[PDB]
Amino acid sequence: HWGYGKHNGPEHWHKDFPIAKGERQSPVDIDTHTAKYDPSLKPLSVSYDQATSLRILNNGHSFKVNFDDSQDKAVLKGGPLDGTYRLTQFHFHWGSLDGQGSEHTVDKKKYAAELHLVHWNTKYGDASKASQQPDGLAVLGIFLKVGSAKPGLQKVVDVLDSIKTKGKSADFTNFDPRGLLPESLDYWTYPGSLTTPPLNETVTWIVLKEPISVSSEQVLKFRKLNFNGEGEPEELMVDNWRPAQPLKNRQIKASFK
Ligand SMILES: NS(=O)(=O)c1cc(C(=O)O)c(Cl)cc1Cl
Ligand SMILES: [Zn+2]
Repeated sequence: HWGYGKHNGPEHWHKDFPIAKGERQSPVDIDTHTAKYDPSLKPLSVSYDQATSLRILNNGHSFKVNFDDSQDKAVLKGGPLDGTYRLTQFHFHWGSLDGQGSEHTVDKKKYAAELHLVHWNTKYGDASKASQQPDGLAVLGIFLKVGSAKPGLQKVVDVLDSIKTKGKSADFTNFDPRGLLPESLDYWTYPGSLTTPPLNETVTWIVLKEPISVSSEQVLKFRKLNFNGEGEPEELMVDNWRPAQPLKNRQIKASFK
């Protein structure tokens, strides 16, 4: 029932998900002048060499690639994290135009899209249990700007016409998420939430400073997806982003400079 339209969009979500007006909601605006360099952050470790992708799916609100997380294959450690977080899926948020699409903003600037690599704390055994714990999830967020093509994204864009409508899935094995990362692992970090219902306040956000560049042709392919199921009125899947939420009593910490 929830979505991104006038009648079911982010301003409505609080009726079914009252935590929408909570104390640690995401996304937020990252005020780069107010964020404090934190010398106690350990190096961030993105270890994706053994990642095992499975399937790609149109879920009616985004498209998602899932991974085999039955063992420690692709993990995130270090930075603000304690222990080991396993990669379970990635998805994206994007706009109708190149100047909007991202969920996080940087001094109020919106990027064309945002990649979320979703990970869960292995001390909780499974992703369901992890998603109910204050330190259960970690999302590595990566901004996309339009410019030069991103080669490591092209395999994703080329399969999207096989999952046009809600509920469609396709095989998506042997995909390497290392091809989605920028050069720098400089980041901002803060405690927050899922940006989609049920908006659980269980996420350590790690947002990279350096965007990746993607071509206009790559982002245009994202905008050909549909929110609707096959044989319903066609509604293009665009502007599937939640706007910035109040920071409230939270500090954003920077890993750099
Ligand atoms: N946008 S987000 O906050 O990364 C997020 C989205 C989803 C979703 O698939 O919609 C899930 Cl299950 C978990 C997280 Cl953590
Ligand atoms: Zn997301």
